[PDB]
Parts: sequence; structure tokens; C-alpha cells
Amino acid sequence: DILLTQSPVILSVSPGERVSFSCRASQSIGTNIHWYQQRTNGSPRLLIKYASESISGIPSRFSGSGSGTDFTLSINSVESEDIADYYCQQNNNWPTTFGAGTKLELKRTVAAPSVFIFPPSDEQLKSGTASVVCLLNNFYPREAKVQWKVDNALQSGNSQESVTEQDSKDSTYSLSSTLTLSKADYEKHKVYACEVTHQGLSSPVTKSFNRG
Amino acid sequence: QVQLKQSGPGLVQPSQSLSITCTVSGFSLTNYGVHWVRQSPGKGLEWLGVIWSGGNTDYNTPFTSRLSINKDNSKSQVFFKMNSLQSNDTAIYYCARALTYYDYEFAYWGQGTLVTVSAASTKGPSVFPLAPSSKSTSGGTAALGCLVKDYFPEPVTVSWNSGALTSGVHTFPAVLQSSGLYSLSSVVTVPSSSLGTQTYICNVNHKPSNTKVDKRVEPK
Amino acid sequence: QFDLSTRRLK
Ligand SMILES: *[C@@H]1O[C@H](CO)[C@@H](O)[C@H](O)[C@H]1NC(C)=O
Repeated sequence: DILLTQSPVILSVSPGERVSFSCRASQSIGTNIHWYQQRTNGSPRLLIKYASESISGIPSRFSGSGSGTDFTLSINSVESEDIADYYCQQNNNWPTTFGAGTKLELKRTVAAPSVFIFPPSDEQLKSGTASVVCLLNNFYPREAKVQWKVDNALQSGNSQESVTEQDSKDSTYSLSSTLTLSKADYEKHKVYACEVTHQGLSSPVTKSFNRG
Repeated sequence: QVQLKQSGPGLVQPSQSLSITCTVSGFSLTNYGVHWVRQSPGKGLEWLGVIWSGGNTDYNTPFTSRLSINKDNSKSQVFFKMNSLQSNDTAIYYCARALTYYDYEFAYWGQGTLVTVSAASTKGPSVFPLAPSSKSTSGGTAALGCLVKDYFPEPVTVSWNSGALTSGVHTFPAVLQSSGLYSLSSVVTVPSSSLGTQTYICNVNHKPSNTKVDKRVEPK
Repeated sequence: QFDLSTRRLK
């Protein structure tokens, strides 16, 4: 099979900038290469066919060039909606094969998270489990720190985090930190605090509540 | 308009077989071939095979023995079937159509079907409210959400107000709990002044267990 | 590596 090598693995650029993706082939494949875009939760979208031929419905800022073994997909002026993964495909040789992709991230100005805390619902408590949710909304960059404390006791190992992919409109991330306690443990304590640390904050933000 | 719509996501027990139906429209299976591609964590995009206009099939070499593709032209359905699945066959499977009848440049894709190969049992989620409050309201903007907890396998869909509410929505990637069950929150920020006059509902759909829940989320 | 949850490389 033809091996397709995409480089680098991650690209990071600022909006309006030009960016190029590299796709290299294990042996010559002429111009028999196609390019695809994959956005979060999407199926691939065909961007360019046969190295340089344009596709109907695709923005003019997308183009491709190359021949033989060395190929390039370009975006002359990147937009927030371009945040996605990009894949090349060869069909000069059977079976058709795909590269492993390149991730395109967008830089933007620093944005401090908005922090919100949510106690467990009385509904969930009926089931014997308590989830405390802490939400960091619309921040950049992705690096953040969440510290949980129950009655001044540092919590460790009993929380999971999830981070969205970059917003296609404003380029921010959001993060949820969920602290999970048995209902029994939850009832044996009073003060629940979520403490947030981010480059955009001039001091840590603490959101908290007393049970009841 | 050319469209490909695949059957829903689901569990398949190890060593068992996978079945997906691809129903197309805006073209005839008598005029175009239909291709199958998958996307897995370990191998990424793999082309699996194709059924051609006239009924001939090609299968990528590693799959010749356990893959069968069939269609019903009149029904516009293409039928994908793969045998003896192992855990690394866990992938999103797509059906696809090229630009020209003989080619492989895939201009049209189905929405994908997430197939999980696992010994475990299908389980629907419980949906709990993340109620807005003062601890959740700053500068007239309130945050609220739904905790979608303890389901298996992926995925679940979550929308808000039956699709009418999309701005400010973040549905977080699921995380696997130690129980082997997935959990997820979905949030949305809204004007705090609208908490009195607007209803907020997360529409949760877990197709593999056929669990559909509408959860109203009210200030506490 | 492709993530099945988000369909993005992680
Ligand atoms: C999964 O395992 C088989 C052997 O059982 C291996 O040959 C194959 O390459 C693997 N496939 C993936 C998608 O990782």
C-alpha cells in the first residue's frame, strides 16, 4: 500500500494568516491526491481533488499543489471556521489510502473563563450519588487549573474533566470539572468550593456553596 | 440534493457481526457505486470496499473474508455486513459516494455510524438538571445544563428546545467512569431575565438503548 | 490519534 505521511501533526496560526499542510507519499502518485476537512462531530468534507482541482461549494481560500511525492494544501487567509483536522488521500494505487491527518488550531487573545458551580440535584441524590459540576466557560488558552475543596479538605482523584474543542466562531474553549461523591459522603460535609486558575485571571476565582 | 443516511449507532458483541444500512437519495444506485470507509483510533481512515452500479464488489485485502456488501436498487439501500468483530473494529463506519461513477474522490458522505465492539450491556442514561442560580448568574447571564449520566455505549445526542436553541450551547465530550459507563454534561448560557418567561429543555437521545428523555431545567 | 467521541485528532 502507499503510505501517506502528513506533517506536522499540529499546526497553530493566527486568523488572516496563510497556512500550508504537507502530505508526502511513499512513492510517486502523480497528482492523484485528494484533500478532506473534518470538523468536530463531522464527516469528512472534500476540499480539493487531483492535487489542485477545485470543488464546488468550497471557499476560494482553499487550494492545493504538488506532484509526484510532495503535496501541499493551502489556506491563504485562515478563518475561525477553518478549525478542523485535514486529511490527504491517494488513489494512484489500489487500495486507496489516507494520511493520518494534521490538526489546525487558531490563536487568539487571552480570554478569562466565566466560572459557574452547580450543586447536585435532589433528583440525583435520590439515586445515592452526588455530582458537583464546575463550569469554566469561553476561555483561551486551553490551559486551566481546577482545585476542589470540601470543608477545606483538598479533593484528589475524585473529579473528572472534559474540554470542548475550539469554538468555530470565537476560538475559545470550555471546560467542565465534575466532582463525584457518594450521597453518604456528600451529606457529611458543608462547604463545596471550586477554585479556578487561568492566565487571564489576575487571581484565582472561587465559586462555592453550602449544602442547603 | 445527494444524501446518504445510515442506520443508527450500536453495540456489537465480540466475535459477532456488524450490519449497517445506507439509504441514499438524489441519485440512483444504478448510476453510482457506493463506498464504505471507517475511522478508528488506531488506524484512522481505512477504505473498506465498494458495491458498483452493476452489482460487482471490491473489498480491501484484509477484509475480503469477513465483509459482504449488497444493495436493493429499487429501495435505494446499500447493505454493509462484517463478520467476527474484535474490539479494535470499534470505529465510525461511513458510506460514501464519489463525484463520478468510477472514481474514488468522495464528495458525499453518510453521517457515520459509531460501532462499539464490547462484551458489555447497553444502558440508557439518567438525565439530571444543572439548575441556574446566583452561583450560576453573573452580569445578567445565567448558565444552566443537564447532567447526562451512566450510559453505554457512546454516543448520545443532546439538543436544546427541540433544536431552537443553539447559541451558547456546549455539549462536553463524554468521559468514561470507573464503572465503565460514560458521563457527560451539556450547558447553555442565557439571559437571566429569560428564566422567568422561557422554558429550557435538553432533548437527550441515546439511540443504542432507545432512550429519549426531555429534561426541563428550572432555577432552584 | 482519532477520538470517536468528537471525531477529532487528540
Ligand atoms: C486489530 O487487530 C488485528 C488482529 O486481530 C490486526 O491485524 C489489525 O491490524 C487491528 N486493526 C486495527 C483497526 O487496529
